[PDB]
Amino acid sequence: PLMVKVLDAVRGSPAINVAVHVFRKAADDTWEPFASGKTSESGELHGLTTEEEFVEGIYKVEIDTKSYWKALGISPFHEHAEVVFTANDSGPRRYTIAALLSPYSYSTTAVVTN
Amino acid sequence: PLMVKVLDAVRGSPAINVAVHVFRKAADDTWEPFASGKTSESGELHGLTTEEEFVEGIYKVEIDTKSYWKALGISPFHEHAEVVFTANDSGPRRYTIAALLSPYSYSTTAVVTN
Amino acid sequence: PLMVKVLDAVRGSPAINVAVHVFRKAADDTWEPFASGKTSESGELHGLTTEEEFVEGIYKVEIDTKSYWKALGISPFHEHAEVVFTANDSGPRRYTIAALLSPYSYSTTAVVTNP
Amino acid sequence: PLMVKVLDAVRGSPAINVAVHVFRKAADDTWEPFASGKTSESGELHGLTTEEEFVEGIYKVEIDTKSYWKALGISPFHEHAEVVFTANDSGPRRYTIAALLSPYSYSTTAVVTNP
Ligand SMILES: Oc1c(Br)cc(Oc2ccccc2)cc1Br
Ligand SMILES: Oc1c(Br)cc(Oc2ccccc2)cc1Br
Repeated sequence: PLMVKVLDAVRGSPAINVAVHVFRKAADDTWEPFASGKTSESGELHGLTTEEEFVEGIYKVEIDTKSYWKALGISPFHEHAEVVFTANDSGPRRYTIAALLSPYSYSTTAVVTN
Repeated sequence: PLMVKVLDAVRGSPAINVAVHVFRKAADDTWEPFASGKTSESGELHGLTTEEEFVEGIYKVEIDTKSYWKALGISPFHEHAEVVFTANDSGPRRYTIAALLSPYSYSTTAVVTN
Repeated sequence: PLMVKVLDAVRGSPAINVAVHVFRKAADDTWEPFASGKTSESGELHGLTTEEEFVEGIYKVEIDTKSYWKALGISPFHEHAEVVFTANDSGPRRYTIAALLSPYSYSTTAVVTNP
Repeated sequence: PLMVKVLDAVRGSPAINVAVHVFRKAADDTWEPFASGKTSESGELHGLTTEEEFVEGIYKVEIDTKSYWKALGISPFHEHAEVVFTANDSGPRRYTIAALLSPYSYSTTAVVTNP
């Protein structure tokens, strides 16, 4: 039900081998590790979770943008990019979290479909 | 070699049934019609052209954002969104032109891969 | 009543010395040149027009993004960024057209206020 | 030396009365509260800090986008928009953190200048 896609606005390409960590907010308000991976050659990260595991809750998707830029020899502004949202059962079932990266900027959108 | 994808930042969804017109710049500097279609349920428009037809040149992709918003009962700022670029044979072969739409704003990126 | 602001997303700075050409759609559907200038050290372009001159119409603000990236010796994707909109059709408004630039991407937004 | 500016992409206006909380990473890796305020009628938040107070560190600027969309009675996707960055590590700089907001999307950029 959850896919993360990362794009590079400098080279006009997927952002490949970018580390992505997903956390679920626990009852004590701390962020607990949920799922993680690295984006593929298409800039996409599939198979993070299952419908069964992805219960309603607040999730954080952290994208390691700083390591991405450093590997390209480019000095970036952000330590990482966060995307924090509520999964809701009465909305559509599938969530794509997309991020478009520049050294000093990023944009993020959610594409939520049934 | 060319795909157009349109997303709606208000509803967090593909932008469906959006008209898209592609033009190639002619030798006299006018824009000649090249290809067109409407985005599908996925917000994507495939099959606009073929490798054979898509020679190097300056192309314009016009996205009918105004009709999109009006159909949703929302008053938009832009008459349309243009994306104007050079197709180059010595870059990667496949071009995705993506646009993310808001009533008073849009962003566009190119994802160019081999 | 019309201001254009351009930012550089690679450098995290104003985009300085960016050429901007404004056109207005004429009675015969052609784009007539309306005003032009370059962004300053703040990435802003002021003084393009006056409240008297800036009548109702369809305007195109062409931002010469290719010349900017290339004048910096970078090879960008877009020829330019065009922002096309109806203005002043419920009476005079003030418009800021903002653009944030990357070699293969740009974002634009409008801030519209009523004086 | 720190300014936060927030714009509304749905209305084409400044995003007014947006709550912003700034944190600084402490020696024990926790986020310590640093400064907070709300955007004005121009969508700008000035006066958060001083050049003396704003030392080297890792800062998080949390923009309370959910409260903004909901205080307007809209149901948005994000809880907030967080912008996390190292500041002043080559000496004092001025930072503008800009955010452009839509119910299911936001963009952020930094403008960093050397006084
Ligand atoms: O498949 C996609 C998606 Br979804 C978004 C996209 O563009 C953006 C991603 C993040 C923020 C803004 C635009 C490009 C492609 Br190709
Ligand atoms: O003064 C500004 C700034 Br700074 C950014 C701006 O546009 C953007 C803000 C955040 C993310 C992308 C673009 C518009 C205006 Br008027």
